[PDB]
Amino acid sequence: DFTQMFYNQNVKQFWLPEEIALNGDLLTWKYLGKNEQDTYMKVLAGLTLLDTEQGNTGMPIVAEHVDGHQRKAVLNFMAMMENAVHAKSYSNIFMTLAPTETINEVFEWVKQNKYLQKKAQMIVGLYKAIQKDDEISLFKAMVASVYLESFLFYSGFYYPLYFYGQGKLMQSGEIINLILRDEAIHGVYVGLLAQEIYNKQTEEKKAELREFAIDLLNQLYENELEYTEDLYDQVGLSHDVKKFIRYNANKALMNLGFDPYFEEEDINPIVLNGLKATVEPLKDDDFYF
Amino acid sequence: DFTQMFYNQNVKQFWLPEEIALNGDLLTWKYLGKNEQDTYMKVLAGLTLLDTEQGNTGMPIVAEHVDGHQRKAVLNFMAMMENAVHAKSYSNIFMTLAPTETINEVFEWVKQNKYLQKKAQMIVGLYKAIQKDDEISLFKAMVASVYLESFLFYSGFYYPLYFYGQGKLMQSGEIINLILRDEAIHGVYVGLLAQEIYNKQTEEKKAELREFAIDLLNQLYENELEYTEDLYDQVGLSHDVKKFIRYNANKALMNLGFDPYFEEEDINPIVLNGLKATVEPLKDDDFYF
Amino acid sequence: VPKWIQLNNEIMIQKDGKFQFDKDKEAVHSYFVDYINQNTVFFHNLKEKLDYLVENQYYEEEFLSLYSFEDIKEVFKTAYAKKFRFPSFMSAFKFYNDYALKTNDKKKILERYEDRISIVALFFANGDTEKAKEYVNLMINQEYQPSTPTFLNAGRKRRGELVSCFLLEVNDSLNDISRAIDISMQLSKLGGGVSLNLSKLRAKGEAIKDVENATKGVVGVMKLLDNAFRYADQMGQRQGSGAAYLNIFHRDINDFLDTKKISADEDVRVKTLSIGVVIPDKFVELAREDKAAYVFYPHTIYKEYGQHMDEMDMNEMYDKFVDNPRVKKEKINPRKLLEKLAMLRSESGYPYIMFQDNVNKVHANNHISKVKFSNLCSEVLQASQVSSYTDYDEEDEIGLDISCNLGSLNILNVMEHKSIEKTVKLATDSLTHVSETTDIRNAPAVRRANKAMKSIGLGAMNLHGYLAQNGIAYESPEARDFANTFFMMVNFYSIQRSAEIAKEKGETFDQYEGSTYATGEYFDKYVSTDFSPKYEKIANLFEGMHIPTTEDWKKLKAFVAEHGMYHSYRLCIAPTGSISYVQSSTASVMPIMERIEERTYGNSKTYYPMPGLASNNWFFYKEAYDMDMFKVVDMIATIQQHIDQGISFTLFLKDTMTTRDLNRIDLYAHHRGIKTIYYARTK
Amino acid sequence: VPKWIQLNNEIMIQKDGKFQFDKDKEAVHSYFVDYINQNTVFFHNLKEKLDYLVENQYYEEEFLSLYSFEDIKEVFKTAYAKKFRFPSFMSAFKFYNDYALKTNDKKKILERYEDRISIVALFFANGDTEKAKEYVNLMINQEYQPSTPTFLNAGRKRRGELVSCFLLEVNDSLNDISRAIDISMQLSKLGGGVSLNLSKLRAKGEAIKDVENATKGVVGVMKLLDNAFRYADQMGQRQGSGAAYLNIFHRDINDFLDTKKISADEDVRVKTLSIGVVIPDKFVELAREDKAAYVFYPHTIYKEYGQHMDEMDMNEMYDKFVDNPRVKKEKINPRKLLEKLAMLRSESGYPYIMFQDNVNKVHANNHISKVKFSNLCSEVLQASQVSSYTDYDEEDEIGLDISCNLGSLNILNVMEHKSIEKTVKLATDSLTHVSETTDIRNAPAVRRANKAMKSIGLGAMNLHGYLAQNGIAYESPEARDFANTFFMMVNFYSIQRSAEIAKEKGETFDQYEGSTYATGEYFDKYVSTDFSPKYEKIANLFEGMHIPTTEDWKKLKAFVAEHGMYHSYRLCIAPTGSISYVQSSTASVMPIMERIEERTYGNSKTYYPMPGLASNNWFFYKEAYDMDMFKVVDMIATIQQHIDQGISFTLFLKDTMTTRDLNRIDLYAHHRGIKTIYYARTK
Ligand SMILES: Nc1ncnc2c1ncn2[C@@H]1O[C@H](COP(=O)(O)OP(=O)(O)OP(=O)(O)O)[C@@H](O)[C@H]1O
Ligand SMILES: Nc1ncnc2c1ncn2[C@@H]1O[C@H](COP(=O)(O)OP(=O)(O)OP(=O)(O)O)[C@@H](O)[C@H]1O
Ligand SMILES: Cc1cn([C@H]2C[C@H](O)[C@@H](COP(=O)(O)OP(=O)(O)OP(=O)(O)O)O2)c(=O)[nH]c1=O
Ligand SMILES: [Mg+2]
Ligand SMILES: [Mg+2]
Ligand SMILES: [Mn+2]
Ligand SMILES: [Mn+2]
Ligand SMILES: [Mn+2]
Ligand SMILES: [Mn+2]
Repeated sequence: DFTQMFYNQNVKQFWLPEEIALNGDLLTWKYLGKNEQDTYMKVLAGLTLLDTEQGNTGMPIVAEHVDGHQRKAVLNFMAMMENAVHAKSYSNIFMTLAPTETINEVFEWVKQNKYLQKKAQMIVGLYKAIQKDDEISLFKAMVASVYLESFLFYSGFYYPLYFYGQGKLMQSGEIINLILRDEAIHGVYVGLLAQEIYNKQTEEKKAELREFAIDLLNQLYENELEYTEDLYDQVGLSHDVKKFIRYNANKALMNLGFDPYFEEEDINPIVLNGLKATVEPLKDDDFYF
Repeated sequence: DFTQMFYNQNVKQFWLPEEIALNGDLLTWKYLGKNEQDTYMKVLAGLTLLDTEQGNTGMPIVAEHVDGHQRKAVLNFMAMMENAVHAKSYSNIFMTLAPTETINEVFEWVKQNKYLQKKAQMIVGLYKAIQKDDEISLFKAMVASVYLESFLFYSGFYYPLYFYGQGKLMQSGEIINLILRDEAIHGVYVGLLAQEIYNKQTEEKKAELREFAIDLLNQLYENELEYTEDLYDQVGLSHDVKKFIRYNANKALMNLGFDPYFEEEDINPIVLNGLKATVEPLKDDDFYF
Repeated sequence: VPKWIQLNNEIMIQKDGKFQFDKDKEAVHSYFVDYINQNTVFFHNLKEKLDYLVENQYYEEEFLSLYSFEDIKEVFKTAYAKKFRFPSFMSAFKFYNDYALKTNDKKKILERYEDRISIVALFFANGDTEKAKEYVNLMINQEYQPSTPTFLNAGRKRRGELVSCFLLEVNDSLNDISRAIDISMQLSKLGGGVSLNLSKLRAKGEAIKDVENATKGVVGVMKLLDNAFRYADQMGQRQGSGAAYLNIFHRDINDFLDTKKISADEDVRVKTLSIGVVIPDKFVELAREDKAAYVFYPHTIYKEYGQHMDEMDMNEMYDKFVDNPRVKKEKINPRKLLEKLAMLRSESGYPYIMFQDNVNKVHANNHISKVKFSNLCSEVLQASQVSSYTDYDEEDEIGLDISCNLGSLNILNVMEHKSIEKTVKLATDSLTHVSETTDIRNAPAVRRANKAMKSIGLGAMNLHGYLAQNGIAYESPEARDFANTFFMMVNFYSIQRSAEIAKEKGETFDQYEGSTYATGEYFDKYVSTDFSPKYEKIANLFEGMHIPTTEDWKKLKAFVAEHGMYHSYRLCIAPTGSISYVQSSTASVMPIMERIEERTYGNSKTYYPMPGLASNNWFFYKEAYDMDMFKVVDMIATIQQHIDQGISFTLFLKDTMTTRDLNRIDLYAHHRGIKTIYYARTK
Repeated sequence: VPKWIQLNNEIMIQKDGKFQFDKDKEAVHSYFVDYINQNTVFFHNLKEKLDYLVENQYYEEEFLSLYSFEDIKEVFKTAYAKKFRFPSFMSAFKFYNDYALKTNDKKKILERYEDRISIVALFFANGDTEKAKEYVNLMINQEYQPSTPTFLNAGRKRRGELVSCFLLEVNDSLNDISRAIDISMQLSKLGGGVSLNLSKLRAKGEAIKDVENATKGVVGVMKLLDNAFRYADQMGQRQGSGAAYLNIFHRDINDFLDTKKISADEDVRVKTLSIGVVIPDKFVELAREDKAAYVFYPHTIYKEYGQHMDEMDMNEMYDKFVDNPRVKKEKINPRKLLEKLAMLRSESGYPYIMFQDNVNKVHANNHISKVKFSNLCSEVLQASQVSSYTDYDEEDEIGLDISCNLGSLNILNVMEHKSIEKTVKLATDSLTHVSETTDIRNAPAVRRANKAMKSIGLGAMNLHGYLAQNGIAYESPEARDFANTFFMMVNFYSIQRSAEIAKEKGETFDQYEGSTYATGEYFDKYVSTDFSPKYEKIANLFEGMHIPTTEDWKKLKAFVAEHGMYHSYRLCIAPTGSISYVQSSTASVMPIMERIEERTYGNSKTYYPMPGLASNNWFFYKEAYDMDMFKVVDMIATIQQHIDQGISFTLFLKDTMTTRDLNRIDLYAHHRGIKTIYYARTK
């Protein structure tokens, strides 16, 4: 009921890194404090590292196990955006703002970081556990994918959106907004594929899959809180970032056809500003009465 | 030395079938004989099948086994083109020119056609035989992919080109030329990757790989002859198409770094005749001269 | 949720296994004691109300100036003396949401039902206090209901046009096509539904001055008209609705139909323009005999014969077209075309089907022109002459573009009051007034046809309501007998009123002398056949009323011969979609779609039971989809034999039945004399 | 593959590291030895040829009847005495595929180049055999080239109009919108490109008869116009081409621009309707100072002031509009709007940019009207008055709709013959004749403005070809010096011919007395600034020709004061798409896009080197994309200072440059006095 519509929306959102000139960001970058520059670098590396997993494994593995030519095509298109567009865009932002040696060090740090690794490996673990012709394991991986696309990225997206909403780092913020817009539709689409599997299950199996999804969400959420304090306490933003994580967790759940887990909260206004009847032949004698 | 330039070429060649309005072909299509329309539909259906498998299976699987994020980005982009752009374009052509029943019948015809099933069996079999960290199985699949890109498509491409060359079906022909332009660069790129693996081998191993490549080519060739006769005898063109596929077989071998195998022949001259921007904000100094 | 909303939803909460219909009444009370009376604007007396409505550009002062204020007060007092009460919540809701006059900001209610009826009656009477009181008594008793344009807009300054439907003939020229687009936009701006006959336009692949394969066919004009109707959408309030009619013998008939296929490309698909197909008896004969038919290129026929293809009889000229080498034609399978029509109607309810020979075998004005197409609701069937819109600085030859004023008799209220004659005559007078005060300054053919034809449409509503509330099954022969007698009475009194108006004004409609009314042929079946009820129950239903006999019809025929007829067309049965709610009546002469209809308004849901639905008449209110469409066709043909124009006949189909069943229903309708078929609504 | 096509493709084959340009000449011979002569219909004598062409409805009898057969034969002999030979294969191919008269079956050639030139000359002279011979010598020397409509259709019975640039003013009414759609259809039927001004139309969300949020804006009108242009496509020969111009202070300007975005929906995007934006100096000042601008609702301004927003000077009216509470406006960022314009031009080359104050600070007929918009090619800049098309049977107020007459001087051929004066005067006479013989019966304002204004457009082409064949870089100051001198002489002789025609006929253009020609202001810069070449090379180029001095300009000013001027407008530089091939010339005054262009016709590939391209002048034939756009702007402004109308100025951008560079080029064009910017072609 939905793949051709998503095909259309995906292909009409096509874009390339070269379209946004990045050099003019240096005019606001130079005015940020060390903690602001440090947080931005770390957040950016976090997003880059997670998105690489999605391009190399997450999207291609789901495309491999999903049946249907049109679904495979949409999924291929999404994988292309991760590897050919998003990955180049993140690299471009980095190369503009930091010298080569600084980029290498930030990636070394974020690669060793406990909270980034915990979530990255949890997601990758579920992708590696998909078994041929087993729709339960596929569903679990789709849940992981939706959580990455619609939830885990957002502790990171917060900061570029926060600057973007203030008139700072506008070129890289525009790029991030385009990336985020792609991840949103990726999350919704994979969510619909997961609901299709979920709806084929018994009531007991459904309850079991719901428990899986909520348990996974809880593990990721508790690690996100730690990840958040680790990055954002030094710039005083953690309280507001936490509200943004919960709001996006609720969107991820809704993508999977589940009820919101967290109470509704208002979001930081600066970040908001950034954001056929049967054919039967006539048999004759139907003309006579 | 080459991936970056292929990346740039692939992304700059990006297109969608909807860019080309097809209603202009309606009259030249109406005017073709029943034999001509039948061959044309079947030819494009055979192409659709090849692109379906190249997009679903061939390109993603090669992407999985090839090392390097940039090489993977090129292969992922090529995969997307196969199933999200190329395979879909044929349906755009079908939906314009043909009634639903004729479309349904031709897709049923691909499923039961023995030559089309044989060529798919052979090519996809080699893709699915790739073993992780086994460069020889990967080479064999890359040879198969080059043969699909640079040889097997051409029994199909002949007919749209033959019409384009006579000023007939020129909108459909424009789509086909764009597809052909893509496959030419896809065949070169995969050819270069295959040569990388071949060049790592002992002379004895190389001799075996040439045997594999030539045996496979001959087996595919013999099947393609029967396929060509089956499609083209009713339009009187089988001998001409055969010359064309031999010509392109030599190009496939050359893409693999091998000498031409068939002698040169005169190709129908009609067929030969068938062949966002980056944004910066405005500074206050740009308003004064 | 509002209290009246809860009371209305309490209907479906069954008590002792029965629906709580009486709760509906309670809802209306709530709807008035909590919303309407609080949201109404009250004045010290009627003088202040009228002055406020006049100076604030709510009312036209001209029609009110024809009466002294004492007469207007007497008319309003007559309206309020009936103490009219809405028996259902949905009736009052529909009136006060769609027809009651509100303020500029739409925060308060300025017009009650009695106020609206009084204003409409005063507009109708044109200075006659007694006539205004007669109209007030006719409308407050709900015996007669003016159409939605007339009822909503009469006497209003910010009003549109009182004419509901307009029919345009499009000549085969770029000037005529552009003029048709302009007139369609102008009439959609006025709020009326516009129907255009595209049968004169030459097909795709025809020559425009010796360069061949140049025309875009009727599909390009269809796209132009679709964009014109999209642009002119009643200032964004109601979506612009247009209809295109094409003869089935037009070469573009397939492409025409392909505009409504759900798989059609965007360059062909048309979505805001309804499509209708005009089928002569020749096409049905060819399909019946399974002989391959020929669709024709109109321009070649016009070049060879000097007349348009739809301007002459296909039953006598089809063989000449086929045997003529200078006429271009394409081979088609008429049975395949019929199956395509059935499939299209199953998928989307289109096209409208107009059986041209069924229309023209009883058409009284064939001398003026044959009926070549219908309106947007496929019930207006009148003679039209195409206009020759020439170049700028050149005089245009203005033809006749059909336009009639709609008004419906409430059958239950008319027969309860035993006032068929009085209601019919007063409705005819009101429709004549609406025609006389209609002057459209941007549609010249429409204006000329309104002035000359003087055509009106007097419909009927609550046929199924009356039959079910009187214990008569809609499919029963007794129901058809009642329809025969009632509509013969309606036709008799409409003809009598038309002749009386012609006598009192000394003028008939243009070219009346060549009509079958003047020659007496129209009255043939009325002077030889008796239409009195054949069943005792129906005769008892008609007690207290003088049913015209053959002698009365002979006297009426002599009266018409002596004095003529003022109206070329008098009776047309419109669908009567939303105004049937206010009258507490079933829509038109069609059977009810459902006994209780659930409609969503705002964030709330409401249930409207059919008028008079109860336990004792639950099964007499049989749903249309459960009914045999052949017996509904029989009913519609029985009514149609007494209606000079057509009837908006919607087919009600089940999902189980095939396109062959739809084709059989269409062919039985053609066999039984059905003039037009409106919709194929599938459950 | 034909022999001539092989000889043409042999150009790219490099011998001794050089392109075989001379082989192209051989191709021409083959194209005439193998194809043209074989498929050319020959007659025993010219009398038989003329009789066959007239009788078979190829030619018109009227223009040939003005001469005796001896005079026609003498004109044809004068045409054939030149022994003209096409220097390149593409010239002959383009002529014999696009302009040469062919039989109805399109397999034989009835007209050679000399035959077509003789027929056009006989049509131009209107009965004067000596004037016809002068025209024949002008066109066979290829000094002057009538536009594609004039060159193709002159003297042909089966023809469109000789004018193909039409500018329409659309008033803010449904009647005016429908009339604009009709006129656009009629003019596209004639084969003309139609430009419509939509600035007077009220924006989306405006009131219609005091009902709020009712107007669909200019985007619905654009959809209607796009459908009309798709329908009217020259009898299915060429795609219907139309342009819509909107002022940048119109509120719909974003939605207007949104019609060209790729992401736009099907109900928003118009595909066959070009768009242009009119940018007053006020918008540029607001963007320069970064002050937030306001886009105004036109109907509120019209209600408050009684005049349309585009009819008054926004420089003095903007503050009053902003400070007026009764004028409704929306806040915008002018720099963001400029960036959006640059981005849209990068994506699709749209919109065209009209710098209103740059046009109107040198406009000679501001008393009649200020230039509010341009044509489909963005080079026609004339005063226009909107028409008030009322309802039916009501007299319309006919205004002025622009339709100028195109014709291009070949700068290389004109200057090598030292015949600037004679060529300019003869071209002016031919353009006057074609304007006088144009009679459009479906466009009242176009016809009225053609009769009154008598405006013609005399363009130039082969500027880059002439400069490159003379060892002058297009971006060099010497090239701008030559352009200044040459176009000042062109303006001088055009004004002299216009004044001579006014003196001979005793009449000027309507409202000439208020023009700057009558007051002598137009000649101010000509009576004070000497435009003689400042470089010795350019002076030697102009050797043998009298260069008008300040005294000559004073004498011309006195002559215009005494006798008036016949043409309201004389000079406009059109793109000259396909006629540049036949004339073996570079297109317009634009620099060449490619040195050798590769084209695909039917089967074949073909190669067209730029005229006169060789190894010696390969460097001087610099491609437009490699050039500095600031120096191209400087050259176009240098030419524009001597052109009363605009110049079709296409920007040539590389894929590397961003929207900031495009905006900088646009702002430098505005600073340098560029009137219009046509296209942003990205390599
Ligand atoms: N069903 C209804 N239809 C129309 N108006 C109604 C309806 N119910 C209530 N009203 C209006 O609301 C008022 C409320 O009065 P209600 O009907 O309860 O009886 P009442 O106060 O005894 O007087 P009366 O019935 O004589 O008007 C009515 O006078 C009438 O104006
Ligand atoms: N380059 C060309 N451009 C135009 N017409 C050409 C050209 N080349 C040949 N022709 C046509 O073919 C004819 C043959 O020309 P050719 O070069 O053979 O010698 P010629 O002396 O010009 O011949 P002729 O006796 O026809 O004048 C020309 O007269 C002319 O009609
Ligand atoms: C101008 C035009 C006409 N038509 C079709 C629609 C009209 O019904 C039909 C008649 O156009 P006309 O306006 O009658 O053209 P014409 O009078 O110049 O040609 P003729 O003498 O043959 O009548 O042509 C198109 O389809 N596309 C067009 O662009
Ligand atoms: Mg005509
Ligand atoms: Mg108005
Ligand atoms: Mn991504
Ligand atoms: Mn993603
Ligand atoms: Mn492919
Ligand atoms: Mn490929």
